[PDB]
Parts: sequence; structure tokens; C-alpha cells
Amino acid sequence: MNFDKREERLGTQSVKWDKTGELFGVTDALPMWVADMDFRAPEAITEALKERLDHGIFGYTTPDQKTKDAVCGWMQNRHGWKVNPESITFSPGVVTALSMAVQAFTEPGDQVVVQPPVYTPFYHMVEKNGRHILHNPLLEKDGAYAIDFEDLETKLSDPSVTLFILCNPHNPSGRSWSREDLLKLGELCLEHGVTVVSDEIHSDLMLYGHKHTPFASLSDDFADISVTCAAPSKTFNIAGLQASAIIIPDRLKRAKFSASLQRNGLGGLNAFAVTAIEAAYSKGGPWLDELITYIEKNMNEAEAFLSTELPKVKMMKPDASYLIWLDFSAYGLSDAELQQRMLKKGKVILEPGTKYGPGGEGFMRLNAGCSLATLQDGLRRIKAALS
Amino acid sequence: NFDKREERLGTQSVKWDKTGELFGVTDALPMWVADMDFRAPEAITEALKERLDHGIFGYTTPDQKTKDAVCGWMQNRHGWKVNPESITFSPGVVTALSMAVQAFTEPGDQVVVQPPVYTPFYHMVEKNGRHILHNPLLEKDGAYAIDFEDLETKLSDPSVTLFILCNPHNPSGRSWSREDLLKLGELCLEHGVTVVSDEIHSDLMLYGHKHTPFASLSDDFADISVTCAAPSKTFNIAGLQASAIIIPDRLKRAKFSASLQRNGLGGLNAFAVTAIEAAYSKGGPWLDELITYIEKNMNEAEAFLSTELPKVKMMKPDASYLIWLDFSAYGLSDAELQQRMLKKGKVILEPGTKYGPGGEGFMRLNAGCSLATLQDGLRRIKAALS
Ligand SMILES: *Cc1c(COP(=O)(O)O)cnc(C)c1O
Ligand SMILES: *Cc1c(COP(=O)(O)O)cnc(C)c1O
Repeated sequence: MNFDKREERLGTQSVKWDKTGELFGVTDALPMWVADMDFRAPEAITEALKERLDHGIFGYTTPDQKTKDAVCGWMQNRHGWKVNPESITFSPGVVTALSMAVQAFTEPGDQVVVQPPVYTPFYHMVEKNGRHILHNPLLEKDGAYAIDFEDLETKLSDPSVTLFILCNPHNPSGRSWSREDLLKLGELCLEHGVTVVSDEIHSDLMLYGHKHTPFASLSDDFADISVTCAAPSKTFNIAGLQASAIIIPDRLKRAKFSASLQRNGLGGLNAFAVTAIEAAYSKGGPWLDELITYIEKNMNEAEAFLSTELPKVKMMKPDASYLIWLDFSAYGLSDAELQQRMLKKGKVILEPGTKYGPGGEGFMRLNAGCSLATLQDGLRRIKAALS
Repeated sequence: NFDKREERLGTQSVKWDKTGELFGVTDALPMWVADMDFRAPEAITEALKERLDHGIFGYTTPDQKTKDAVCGWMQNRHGWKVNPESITFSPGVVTALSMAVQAFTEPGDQVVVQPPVYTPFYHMVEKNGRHILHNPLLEKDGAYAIDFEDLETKLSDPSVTLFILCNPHNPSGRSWSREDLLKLGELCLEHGVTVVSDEIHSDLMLYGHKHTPFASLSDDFADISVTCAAPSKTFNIAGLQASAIIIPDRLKRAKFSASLQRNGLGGLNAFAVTAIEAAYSKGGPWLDELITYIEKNMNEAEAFLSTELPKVKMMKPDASYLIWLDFSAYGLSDAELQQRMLKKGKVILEPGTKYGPGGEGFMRLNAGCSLATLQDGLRRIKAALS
């Protein structure tokens, strides 16, 4: 493949490139914010979409035995994890699945534990459904995030806590939790009667031979209290297609999740979604393995550059994915001022760290899912941003 | 060109590939679920190729020119002025109905519908802890009419908060008159009921029938209505999951958005964003060519039914490609009618059962197909009835 190839994305109705005016107040800044890549989907996906377009009929389209086998086959090949086809419910996206899972496995007024800072919709899919966020803040220990197990046990044992949403890899930072972290979390959740939603959407994008451990893979018991959200969207840059496989080995939990879909008038995938998730999990491998190497070399360049040129900026090197959580605390600036210096003076758009709630103060997130050249330009824009 | 023979077996089509699971047969001609056996308009497939060639499928959002396409259609096809601020995108009309029910009622509230009607109307009320209240349709002159005296009684009940209008009405394809709609609006305005109008059959007006959007009739009506429109039935693209929901009243639009956010919805897929624009922008003449082919298909059905199966009363539909067929005069049970159709004739209709009360003795025949496929359908219906 050829990730250095320069793409024009202006005028493609791209949220990342075309909605900067609406969302940031600038038209002339390099977009490096929302988590989508600047790359063409693999040819293995587009071949098969063009094939679906050629048939020319776009009526009611359903996933089938071969769609499920591509999901199962992929999880066994990439992650060593056995999934029965029957475990899989499709969804138009993982944020939808987060919402459905909240509605299915908790009551109005329950508490849901998350580990902040974290992906913003975790807050929204709990708060907007009249459930309550209880935070288990992560600890910064040695330029990497660690889980605080003493706080978690205190939080998980309150009787109104019925759900825990795990982000693994964690967004932001790209932290890949250890087997032992998951085992400790799992046992606490069994003990305290807490269903686990595992958001594993970044889990294919593992850097430097970091190993992903799907929570549900660890025991029967874990499998029976888990809802794993997986998707080709981050892995193959096809968020645009609204395709998710949600894995729920417990029949009763699956039926409750399905019921939430039915109630809200959902359960269909669009016809392109159905082609895309079969092609992606069938023939995506080789392209992913070239993307990892490409992202590794992008991450080595950002680390090289910041530690040399910007020594007050502290970069968490991610274990996975193409998003870099960056610490600008040392500059003593408001989040309001940091962002204006990036927007007006560097001409670059990063995600402001306050988006991710407590612990996001003084950080911003940088989308390194672009050609080396675009990354080098953006790094220079961050330096420029700071006098 | 609608006479081209089109292969749909092996294409993950619910209609053609899910018969074994849903009807217990794989050797029958499927003429049940409401999608067509035709290629979409070239105006949509050509714009789809453009987005495919660009080769990147990240987060894609509707823009002003998407909402303009929608306002262009409603102005050009209907004479309805729609401000872009009024449009909220949804992945589907069933999704919209669920959202409307959750946004505009309380649990325990009663929701009026006119049976027999599209099955999801019942599910999206009952499954959400709301109560279906029937305003049954009367058969008069072999066509449906509204029972306004019964309707007035029911809209008066104070726990009734929502009316779900099907216009055109599935099943039957009935296109409600200006007069019908003015009287319905008056009652809901009188009794503080919110009107959800499913208008998804509204662009396939046959034989000079004219669709009247509820919302178009006055500011009073606009402001209590939720209009669910889509290109999906009109252009055979239900599998691109695109729809446009028109809420002129800003407060009800806010509550409807809030139901979409709450459910982690709001986004359209990249192809839907393309498809809805192209369809409402450039689909006009392909649709006129389709109205004409449907009209021929209906004429053939009426001619064949009046001559070869005169016991069958066809409701000639005002709109869409779905034929509501009364098999009463045969005296088979609903269950024997379906086993005869599926096992003897080896053809699949929608059993009128599923549409609720007023549905017994009926089945719905899908004529959205080549005249050849329809003639094979009618031949199999006659074989089933011997
Ligand atoms: C980007 C992202 C998502 C997005 O899910 P969709 O399927 O695109 O709705 C969900 N979770 C995490 C952690 C993400 O980073
Ligand atoms: C087919 C049909 C629908 C389904 O709409 P989607 O866009 O597929 O959700 C809704 N309403 C009526 C009356 C229909 O006939």
C-alpha cells in the first residue's frame, strides 16, 4: 500500500475537514482532531463496495451466516478469541450499542462507573438516559495511565452501581490494559453484580506487538457478564458506513440488548455496512499489518520530535491506535487559551482534553492517522503555537 | 428499463434470501415485504460511484445542500414550503416513529392508529410502554374511509396524546383527501394531540392521485405535526437507511433531536448523505417513468382478477406498488389461505393478519417488479385457489 499518497478531503462532507468552520471558528487550520484517518479504505473493502453498487438494488439487506463467520474468523485470527456466531448482534455503531446497553442492563437512577478521562459519549449515553456517572479516575504513574483498584472497589460496591464501561484500548492515551488489570476488574464486577461493557473499537490497531486481551475471552463468568463492542470502523477508516458487531455470549443479556434495539426502531444495517464488515474482517489483514508499521513510524517521529524540540510537552506513547494524548500542563495555560494558540497561532486543530472530563485539564489529543508529511507539518504547527 | 430480468437470490435481500427462516419455504416467488425488484435510479447509482471513487469513508455529515434537495422536492412535487431548520435526518421512518413516541408521549399514554395498518406502528407504541387505541377504517365503495365519529370519541380521552397517520395508508395505498386531513387536524388541535404523519408512500401517486402533506394545510397544523419522509420507498433504497423528519415547531424538534442523541443516533451513513441529495435533486423523471410502469402493473392485475378470479375484490391503490387483495369470498381461514399461497401456488404475500383488525381475509401483493414477475404471481394466486 501507499500511505504517503496525498488525498484531498475538502468537499467530501467530511466532519474532520469540512465542518471546521461550524465547530472551531477557523477554515485555514490543519484538522488532526476527530478519530478518522486521512487514508483510503483498503482496496479489499472498496472492491466489494463497488461490487455491491454494481448489483444496483438497495432493498432491505441483512447480515447472514458468512457475515458472522468473518467476525468470528477475525477474532480467532487476530485476538485468539472464540466467538459463536450466535453471540453477535450487529449495530449501526458502537455509540448506539453503548446507549442500548445502558438502557438494557441498568434502571433509571442507577450509577455507571467509567475511568476518566475517557471518550465523551461514555458520559452522554449514561447522563442523557437518566443514569449517573460515577468516576474511577485513572492515575498517571511514570508517564502512563494505571487503574486505581482501591477507588474502583469502593465505587463498584455501592448497590446502585449496576454497570462499568471499559475502554480497552483506552481513549484517550491508547493504553492497552494488562491481563491482570482485566482479571482484577472482572472479579470485582462479579462480586459486586456489575455488568461490563467493553469498548474494544481500537483493539485491532495494536502497536509494537502489544497484545490485546478481550475481557470476555478470560473466563465463562466474564463472558456471561460482558458486552464487547467491536467494529471495522477505526481499524479500516470506515466510520462512514455505520457497521458494528456487538458480542454478548449470555443469551438473556443478548435478548435484553436486542429488545432495546427493537424498541428504538433499530436492528437493520445498511447494505454497504453488510458488505463492508464481511470484506474488512475477511481480507483486511494484510493492509492493517502495513498500517501498524506506518503508525509505529509516525509515533516514533512524534516522540523523537517533541522530546527534542518541545521538552515541556509530555507525550504518552500509545500502546495502540493512531491518537496521541499530549500533556501541555507545564505551560500553565487555561484549556481555553491552549486551544486558541493551536487554532489561531499554529493553525492546527487537536481535540481539547476537557472534552474527556476529569484528568483532561492541560491535555489535547493529536490525530497521527495521516501521512508522515502531514504529521511533520502538524508537529511544526504545535511548536509554532507555543511562542 | 423495468422489464430487465434482475437476479436478487444471493444478495442478502430480506425479500428473496430470508424466506426459509420467515415463511418455511425456499421454492416460492416472494411478493411480500415492500422493496422493489428494480435497480435504483441512475441519478443515485452515479452519485454513489463518485463517493466510492474518492475512496475515503470517514465521519460524513448532511450539509445545507442536503436539506435544499429535500426542500426542492417538497416544493416541486407537493407545493409545500419547508424551511431547512425544520429537517432532522434519521436512519429510517420506523426509527423516527420510535423517537416520536418517546419524545411526544409519557409511558401509559394512549396512541391512536387506524387499523388495519403497517405492523411497526403497534410495536413502536406497545414496546415503549404506551397503549394502542384503534380508530378502525370502514370499507365503503371497496375503498377505506375514516370513521370520524369514532375518531372524535377516542381523541377526547385525555390520556390520548398521539395520532399516527399513514398517508398514503399501508395497507391499501389509500391517499387521504384534503377534507379528510382538515377534519383530522381540527380534532387533534381541539384535543391537544400531536400528529405523526408517515408520508413514505407519498411520492408514488398513481393515476393522477395527489398527495397532501398534513403539515402543508396551515401554520396551526404544521406546528403540531411530525412529518416522516424518505426516498427509500420512492427510489428502492431502504438499504441505504436515509430519511428526512420535518418538525416545524422548534420545541418538538428539540425533543425529537434529544431522543436521537439519547439513543446514540443522529448520524447518517456516507452513502445515505449522497443518496438522499441525488434522489430528491435528480430522481424526478425516473420516478415518472416508474409511476407509469406501476399503473400498467395495476391495470394488468385488475384485468386478470376481474376475468380469472372474480371472487377477489382488489383495492386499486391510489399510491405505491402494494395491492391489498380481499379473498373473503373464498371462505378459507387466514391460515389455510397462507398455506395454499405458500405450498400450492408457491408464492409469498403479506398475510393481512399482521396488519391487525380489518385485515382478516386480506393479503398484500407486492407488484413492485417486472410485468412478467407479476403475471407469474397472479398465475400462482389462481393455482393456490384452484
Ligand atoms: C471513535 C470511537 C467510537 C465510535 O463508535 P462508532 O461506531 O463510530 O459510533 C467509539 N468508542 C471509542 C472508544 C472510539 O474511540
Ligand atoms: C416500509 C415502510 C416503512 C419503513 O421505513 P424505513 O425507512 O425502512 O424505516 C415505514 N412506514 C411505512 C408506511 C412503510 O410502508
